[PDB]
Amino acid sequence: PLDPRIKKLLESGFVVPIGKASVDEVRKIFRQLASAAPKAEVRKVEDIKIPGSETSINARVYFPKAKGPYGVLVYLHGGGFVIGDVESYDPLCRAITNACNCVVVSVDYRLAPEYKFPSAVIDSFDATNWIYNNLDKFDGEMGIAIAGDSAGGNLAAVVALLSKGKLDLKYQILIYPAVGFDSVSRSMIEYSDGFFLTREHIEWFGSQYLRSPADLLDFRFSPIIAQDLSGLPPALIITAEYDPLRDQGEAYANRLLQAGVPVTSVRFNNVIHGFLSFFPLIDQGKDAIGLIGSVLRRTFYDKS
Amino acid sequence: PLDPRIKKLLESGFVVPIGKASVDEVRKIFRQLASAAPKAEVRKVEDIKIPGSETSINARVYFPKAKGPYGVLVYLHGGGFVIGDVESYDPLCRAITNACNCVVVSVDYRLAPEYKFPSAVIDSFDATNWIYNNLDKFDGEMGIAIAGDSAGGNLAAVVALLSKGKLDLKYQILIYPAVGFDSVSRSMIEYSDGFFLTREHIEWFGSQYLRSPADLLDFRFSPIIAQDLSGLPPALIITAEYDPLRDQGEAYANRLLQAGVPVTSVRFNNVIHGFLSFFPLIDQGKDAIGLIGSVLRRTFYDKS
Amino acid sequence: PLDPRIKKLLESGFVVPIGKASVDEVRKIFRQLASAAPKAEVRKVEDIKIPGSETSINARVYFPKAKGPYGVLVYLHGGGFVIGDVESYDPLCRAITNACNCVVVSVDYRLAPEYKFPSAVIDSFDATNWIYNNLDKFDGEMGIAIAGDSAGGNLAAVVALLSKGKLDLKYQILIYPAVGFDSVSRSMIEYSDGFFLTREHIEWFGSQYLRSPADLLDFRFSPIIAQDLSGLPPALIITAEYDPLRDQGEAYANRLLQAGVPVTSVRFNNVIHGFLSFFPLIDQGKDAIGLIGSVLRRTFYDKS
Amino acid sequence: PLDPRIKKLLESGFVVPIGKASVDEVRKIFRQLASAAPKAEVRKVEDIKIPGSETSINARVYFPKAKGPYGVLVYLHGGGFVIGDVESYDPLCRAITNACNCVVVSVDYRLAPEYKFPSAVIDSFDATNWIYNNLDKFDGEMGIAIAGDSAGGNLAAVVALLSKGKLDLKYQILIYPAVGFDSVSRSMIEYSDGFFLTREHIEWFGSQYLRSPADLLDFRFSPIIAQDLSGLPPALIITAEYDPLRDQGEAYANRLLQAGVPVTSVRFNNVIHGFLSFFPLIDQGKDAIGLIGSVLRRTFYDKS
Ligand SMILES: CCCCCCCCO[C@@H]1O[C@H](CO)[C@@H](O)[C@H](O)[C@H]1O
Ligand SMILES: CCCCCCCCO[C@@H]1O[C@H](CO)[C@@H](O)[C@H](O)[C@H]1O
Ligand SMILES: CCCCCCCCO[C@@H]1O[C@H](CO)[C@@H](O)[C@H](O)[C@H]1O
Ligand SMILES: CCCCCCCCO[C@@H]1O[C@H](CO)[C@@H](O)[C@H](O)[C@H]1O
Repeated sequence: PLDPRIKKLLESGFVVPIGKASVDEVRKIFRQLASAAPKAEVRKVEDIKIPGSETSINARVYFPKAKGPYGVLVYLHGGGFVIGDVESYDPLCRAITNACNCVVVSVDYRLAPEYKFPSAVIDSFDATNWIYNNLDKFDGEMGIAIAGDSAGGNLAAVVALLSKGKLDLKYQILIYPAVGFDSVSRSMIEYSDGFFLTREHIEWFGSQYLRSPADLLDFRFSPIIAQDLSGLPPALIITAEYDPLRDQGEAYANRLLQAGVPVTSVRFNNVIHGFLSFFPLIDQGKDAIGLIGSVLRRTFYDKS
Repeated sequence: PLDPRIKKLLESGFVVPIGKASVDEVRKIFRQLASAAPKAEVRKVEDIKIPGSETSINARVYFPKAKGPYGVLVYLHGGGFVIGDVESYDPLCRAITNACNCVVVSVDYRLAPEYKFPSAVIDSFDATNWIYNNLDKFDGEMGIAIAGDSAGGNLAAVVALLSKGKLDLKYQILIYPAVGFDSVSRSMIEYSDGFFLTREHIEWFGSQYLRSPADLLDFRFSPIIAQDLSGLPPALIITAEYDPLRDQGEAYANRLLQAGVPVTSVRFNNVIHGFLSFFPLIDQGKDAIGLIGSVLRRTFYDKS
Repeated sequence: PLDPRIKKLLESGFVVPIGKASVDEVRKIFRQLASAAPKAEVRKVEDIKIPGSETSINARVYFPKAKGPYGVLVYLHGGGFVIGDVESYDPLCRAITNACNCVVVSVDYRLAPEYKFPSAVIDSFDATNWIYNNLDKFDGEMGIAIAGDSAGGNLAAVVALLSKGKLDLKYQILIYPAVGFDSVSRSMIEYSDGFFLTREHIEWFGSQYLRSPADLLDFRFSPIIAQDLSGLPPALIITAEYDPLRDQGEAYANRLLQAGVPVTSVRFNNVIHGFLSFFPLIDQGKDAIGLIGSVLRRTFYDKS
Repeated sequence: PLDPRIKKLLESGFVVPIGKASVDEVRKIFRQLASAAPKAEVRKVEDIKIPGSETSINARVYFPKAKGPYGVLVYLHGGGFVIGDVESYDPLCRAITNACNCVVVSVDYRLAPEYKFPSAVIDSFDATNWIYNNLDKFDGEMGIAIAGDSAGGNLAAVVALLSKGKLDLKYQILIYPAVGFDSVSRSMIEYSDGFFLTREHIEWFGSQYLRSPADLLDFRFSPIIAQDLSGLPPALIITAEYDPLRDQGEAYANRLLQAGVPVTSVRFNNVIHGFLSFFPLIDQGKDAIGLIGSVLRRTFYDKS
C-alpha cells in the first residue's frame, strides 16, 4: 500500500487540475506546490542564456560548496511537456546539487501547447550540446550527465539517444520517466486514477504536446522503440510503485540492459509519481536524491 | 512456475521456427503440430465459400450432435496473421463445437505476407456479416458470436468493433489475443523468450502483416486504442500466465469493463500462449474449452 | 481494476461486520446476503444425517434432473469456520448441481467458536468417508469429488490429504481457498482492506477457530506445509484477482503441480473473494460455476 | 529479466552448495566467494571482544577516514544463520564504512548448527547493547544504527524489536532480509530455483538453525508476526527483484509503515539475493551501498 503519509496527503486534495482548468491556472498551481519546498543553500546560482538552434534558452546554473573541478548535470524538469519551469524546480535542483557535489544546469525548454513537439527535444539537445562544449565555463571538466523527471526523463532519455557519437555523456538519470505511448501495461491500467498523475492527465499532456498520432511513433517521443539502444550512457532509472508510468520505465531499463548498457533500476515502493518534488514531506524523496548523489559522485569523482 | 508438463514439452524442442525458416516451412511445421490433436466426432462438417468483398472466402462449418436450433460461433484462427488455417484448427474447432453445442464456422481469412493488413480484417468482417445474414442456412437462429485465438483474437475483437450498429453479435471470445502494439508491458518483457511465442516471433509477424508503422495506430490492428468501446458484445477473455501477450489482453478486458461491457477475464495460470491448441497434452486447454462451452451455452440457450 | 459492478456494490455497504458484531448477528447478516440468490430447480432435495465420529452431521443432498448414474460432489461451505451453513449455500449448491449434472452433498460441519479446530476437519472427513461408502444410496457410482469455498476450500484440501490411500477422490475443487497462515504475500498485504474479505476478518476467524498458535503449523489447518502432496486428486483451483487469499491459493496450485498432481489454476480477474456466492449480480460467478461444471462432467462422465 | 551480467555469472556455476556438501565445505566456498572482493582502505581496523551474556563475542571495528564524531553502525552478516563471518564480510563492511563515513562494528554472532536459535539473536542483541553503552570508545556519540543482510537482516530487525525502550537505535537497515516463515508468497514460489538463494537452501538453513517448528512462531525468528511494530527505528529496506525473499521483505516494510514507522522500501530490479556481497561485479550493489551511505549520513550527521 501507499505510505500512510502519502495517502493522507492525497486524501486532502493535493491535485493539479490538469485538463480541468486553464493552462495558466494549472501552471500556477504547480508552481506553488513545487516551489514551496525549502531552498537549500548552494555556493552560487547564475541565470544564463544558451544560444539554441530555434530559441535563446534560459537555464539556471547551481554551483556546489565543494571545490572544483566538477561534473555538470544537465537537468530537464517534468510537467507533462506543458507545466513546470526552472524556477518551480529550484528546490529540487538545489537538493540535487548538494547531494552530488556537482554543477547542475536546469534548462527552461520550450513548452507546449505554445511550442509543440519536438520543440522541447530540440531545446534540450541544443542546451546539452552547448553545455558540453562550454564545460570550462563552470569548471566542469569532469564531464556531463543528463537527468530529468517524468516528461523531463523522457527528454533526458531522448537527448542521450541523440547524443550518441557526438557528446560524451557520462550518465543518464531517468526519474519516473515517460518513455513512449502505453495503453497496455498493468501499472498504467491499475494506477490510472487516484495516484496524483492520472491517465486523464497523461492523455491531456499528450494532446497538447504532440502534433498528430504519427508523433507517437517518433523515437524522440518514444525512446523505447528506438532502433538501437547500444552505446548509450550508463543509467540510473527510478520508478515509483504506484505510478502509472512504472512499468514502462522498468521496460526501458530492461531494454537498455539487453543492449549492453549498464543500468541500475530501482523501484521506490509505497510512493507515487512525482515524489522527489515533494521531498520535504515524503522522506523517500530525500533518499532518492541521495541515490542520485551517490551515482554521480562515483561517475564524476570516483568518490563514495 | 510453468506446469512441469509444459516445461518438459518446451525443453524437448516444441518450437515453430518463425523468422528462421521459409514461410512455407513454418506453415508446414505449425500444421503438423496443431493438426496432430484428435478430431472428435461432430454431426456434420461442410466446406463452404463465402462471397467476400475482396475474395471468395473458404470456411468450414461444424454441426453439433445436439438438435437445433443453434447459435453460430464464427471462429478466427491464430498464427500471427501468417500461419495457421482452417484445417490445422480442425481439432480445436471440433472440440469447441462439442463443448458449446453450437455450429462453428471457421474462416480461412487471407494471410500475410501475400495479403497484408487489413486483408484479414476485411475477410473476417465480411464472413461474419454473411453468416449473420445467412443464419437460417445453419438452423442458427439463436444468433451469432465471434471467437479467435491470438492473431485470431485480434481479428475477433476488431470484428466486434466493426460490427457495432450493424450485426447483433451476442458474444466475443478472445483467447490470448493480441490487441495492439506493446513495447512496455511486464509480461511482454518478462516472457519475451523461452515460452513458445517470443518477442522475435511477434516482431516478425508484425513485419509480414503490417504495411507501415502507421498501421500500428489503426484501430483495426490496435483495438485497445479504439475511441469508443461501449456497446460491444459481452466478452470472455482468456489469458495465459506465461504469455508475453498476457498483460495487453488483461488491459483490453479492463478497458471493456470501463466502457460498461460485461467481461469475464480469466488468467489460466502455469501455462503458455497457444495452450488450447495443445489440449490433448495440456489439460488446462480442455478446461478452457469447457469454459468457452459454458459461456456460449448460457448466451445462446440459457442452459447450464 | 475491479469490475465497476463490484466497485458499485462495495461502495454501497455490502459488508458482513465480522468481529464488530455478535456471532449471532454476523451469521444472520451472512445468511440474508447469501440466501437471497435464486434457488434454481433441481430434481430432488433430501436432508440426511451422517453418523460422524464426534457428532451426527446434517447434510443436504441435491439430485440433478439428468438421469443417473451420477458422480457425487461433497461440498464444504465457506464462512471463516464460523459463519455460513448448508441453507445459506443452497442457491450456490443448486447452481453447481445443475452445472455438473451430479449429486451434490453439502455438509453442515461443526462451527467455531462453539467447536474449535479440528472439529470442522473431522466432520468434513467423516462425511466424505461415509458418502464414499454409501454412493449406492445416491445412484452415485461414478465416484466422489470434494469442493469448497474459502474456509470450505481449506477443508476440502485437507480432506483430500487425509483421504490419501483410503478413499478414491476423483477431483478436488478449491474455490478461493485459505491454505494456511500468511503474513507475507503481496495479495494479503495489498488487499487487506476494502475488498469484502479483510485481514481483520481473517484474523478474527483465526482467533475463533484455532485453539493456540501451534494449530497454525498443523497440516490440517495449513495444507500448504503438508510433507507430501503427491498422489492427491486432480485439482481445479479458482482464485480472485482482488482477494487477499489469492497468492496463497496460487502457491498451493504450484506446490501440487510440483508434486505431480494435475492442476488447473485459474485467476478470475476483476473480482473479489466470495464472488461465486453472489452469482446473480456478479456474472463472472456464473462462469466460474460453469467451469466447475465442465471439469466435473469430464471427470465423472467423460462428457463435454 | 536479470541483468545479463548476472545471468552470465549464474550460468557459469556461481553456487554455494548448501545442503549438498559438509558445513565446513560450504563455509569455505562462501568465504572464498565473498572475501575475493577488494578491501577498500579505511582509517583503522580493530578486533574487539564484547562480553555477551552467553559468550565472548568477536567483533571487527572499522573507522572511516573522515574525522569524528561518528555514528556507529552495528552490522550483522548474512549466511543463513550457518555460514559467513566477520572476515568474509570485510570487503562489504569496508565499502559501507567509506560510504557512510561512520564506524562499522561487524559482529561474529554464534552460528548454527553448533549454536541453534536463539543464540544468534542473543549475541546480536548483547553486542548492540554493549556498543550503545560504549559509544564513547569509538568517538561514536552521534548514535547507533543496526544493519544486516539476509539472515543478518532478520537479526537486525529482531534486535530493533528487542531494543524498544532500552536502546536508542537511530536507524535499521534491512538488506534483502528474511522476516519469518513463508510458504505462500509469489516471489518465494517463482524464484525458488535458479537465482542463487534457493528454496532448498532456505529450508536447509531453517533445519540447522531452528530447534523445532514452534520456533517458526517466535517473533525472534519471525519479526513479521510481532505483536507491536510501533515505535521502532526508521528503516531502509532493500529487496531484490529476483529474490525468493523479496515479497516478505516488502511485506515487512508495509507492516512497519502501517505501524507509523518511517520506511524507505526500495526494490533493486534485475538483480538477485546477495547482490551487495558481489559489488565489484554487480554495479547495482555499489549503488545500494551508496543508498545506505546516504541514509546514514543524513540520520547521523544531517549531511547530504
Ligand atoms: C508525463 C507525460 C507523458 C505524456 C505521454 C502521452 C502519451 C500519448 O498521449 C496520447 O497522444 C495523442 C497525440 O496527441 C492523443 O491522440 C491522445 O489523447 C493521447 O493518449
Ligand atoms: C500474435 C501476433 C501479434 C503481432 C503483433 C505485432 C506488433 C507490431 O509488430 C511491429 O510492427 C511493425 C510494422 O510492421 C514493425 O516495424 C516491427 O518489426 C514490429 O515490432
Ligand atoms: C477464510 C478463513 C481463513 C482464516 C485464516 C486464519 C489465519 C490464522 O489467523 C491467526 O491465527 C491465530 C490463532 O488463533 C491468531 O493468533 C491470530 O489472530 C490470527 O492471525
Ligand atoms: C536466509 C535464511 C532464511 C531461513 C528461513 C527458514 C524458514 C524456516 O525454514 C523451515 O524451518 C523448519 C524448522 O527447522 C523446518 O522444519 C523446515 O525444513 C524449513 O522450511
